[PDB]
Amino acid sequence: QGVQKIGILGAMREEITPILELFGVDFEEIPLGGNVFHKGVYHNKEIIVAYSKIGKVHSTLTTTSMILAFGVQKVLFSGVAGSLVKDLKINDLLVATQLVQHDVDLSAFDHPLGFIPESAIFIETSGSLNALAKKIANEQHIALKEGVIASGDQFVHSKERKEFLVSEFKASAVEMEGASVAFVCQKFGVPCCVLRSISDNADEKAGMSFDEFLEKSAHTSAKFLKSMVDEL
Amino acid sequence: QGVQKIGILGAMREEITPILELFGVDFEEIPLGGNVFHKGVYHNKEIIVAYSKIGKVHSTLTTTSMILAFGVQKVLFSGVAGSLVKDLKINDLLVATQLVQHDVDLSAFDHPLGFIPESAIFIETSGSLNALAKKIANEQHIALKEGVIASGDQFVHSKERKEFLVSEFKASAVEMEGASVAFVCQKFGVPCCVLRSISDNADEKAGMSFDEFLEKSAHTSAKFLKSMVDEL
Ligand SMILES: Nc1ncnc2c(CN3C[C@H](CSCCCc4cn(Cc5ccccc5)nn4)[C@@H](O)C3)c[nH]c12
Ligand SMILES: Nc1ncnc2c(CN3C[C@H](CSCCCc4cn(Cc5ccccc5)nn4)[C@@H](O)C3)c[nH]c12
Repeated sequence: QGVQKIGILGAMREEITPILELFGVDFEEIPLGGNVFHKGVYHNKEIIVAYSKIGKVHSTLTTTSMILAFGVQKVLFSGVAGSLVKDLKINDLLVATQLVQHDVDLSAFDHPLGFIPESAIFIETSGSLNALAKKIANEQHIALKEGVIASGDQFVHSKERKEFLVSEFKASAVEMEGASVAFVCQKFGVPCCVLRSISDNADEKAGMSFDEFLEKSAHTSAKFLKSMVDEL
Repeated sequence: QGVQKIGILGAMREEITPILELFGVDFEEIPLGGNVFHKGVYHNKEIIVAYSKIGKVHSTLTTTSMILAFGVQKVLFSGVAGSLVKDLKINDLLVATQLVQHDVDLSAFDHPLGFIPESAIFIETSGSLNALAKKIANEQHIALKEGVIASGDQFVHSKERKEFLVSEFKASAVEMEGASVAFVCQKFGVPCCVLRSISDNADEKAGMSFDEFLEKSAHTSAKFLKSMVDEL
């Protein structure tokens, strides 16, 4: 066969700190393109862990580097997100079934919001990996929700923008990287799963909530991602 | 030494059509990551030409592929842009001295607009290449302006947004790819030059102006880019 190569991504250092700790193996640090890639071996799999830095351009770059420079065959994203829906509470886990770039606007040419020519509004993630997540969550009695994640280059902290994301895209959560990660994976034909744990409610108090819950929510997502890797 | 490898990028097919025609050499078409790369030889240089598709994620991906998969040592971008200033008229050429992602908003954490932690508001391009552009333009009696280009994932078509770009960033032109291209190049240590020819005034009539002038403005930029490659 060959050794399975798995890319594991967060956006912030804080999102990968628990990943590195939970896997508990020795990592070689490899610098490339302004990122540091942590390369280790775990259960007949080569794991490549990195944080991209915040936002769409950073995450697009890092995902592309993982695929081209490190030859990863799957990409799993773990991090935190803002909730857009009452039933997604602080610390809850969501797997993204589709993602959208919510800040894309070519409406001057009568395109729907989120749409770019030669692409699509919604980007799909891996059905087989999302099925695995649901199977594991049910076995461990973990509430795992699934839904649309909206990604953009703004930290959302207003009722008005939240309501737009729900009305326009039927999104359940908001972040700044998932859509770009999933997009790159789609372009290269690489299976992708995007996991997020809720850190805030994307409202006027979101900054304070985020600062309070980043560590715990990052750990929650990281722990679940590790449980998926254990089944690959 | 080794043969010099030069990446040449546009955002739309229409921006690279004149590039391919003007170089007038045979190109091998190579598919990778949802892009088609046109690889040819020109004056002891290997030229790799592609259009990224529109926007920040597309252009980030394609630039990263050029660098990692095709080993380019310089990246020259050619295309069209909206003017933000009275002295930049339809068809005029601008070289970007710095670029900004104008739609980035982490103001909830008291960051200035355009700023992301572990990055900067303004991304620099290559002084040596920008000096070459100015030298050539002066020899050929071509008006070449220089200034800040703002990039975002929206087509700008309003007085209100234009004025924001000028007030916030002192930008001279607006487009959807330059900042992401220049950013990737900065992260990999690859010299970058971003050239744009004006297609519209980024106002309420911008869509109609763009459709009218895309071909001519794309050609103007392409011709100038070729004149730079002739001096590399
Ligand atoms: N309501 C919401 N809207 C949009 N996205 C989210 C997220 C998910 N993440 C989280 C992250 C948001 S931006 C965080 C910026 C944090 C920060 C950190 N520093 C200081 C600093 C600077 C450089 C290096 C290290 C720290 N200054 N600002 C960004 O990566 C997106 C969760 N809730 C969201
Ligand atoms: N005022 C302005 N604001 C922002 N950017 C600009 C630009 C520069 N370019 C140009 C380009 C803008 S988006 C163009 C979309 C054109 C289009 C083309 N099609 C049909 C189509 C679909 C698929 C494949 C081919 C054609 N539907 N829409 C995008 O690449 C940015 C010039 N003026 C600007």
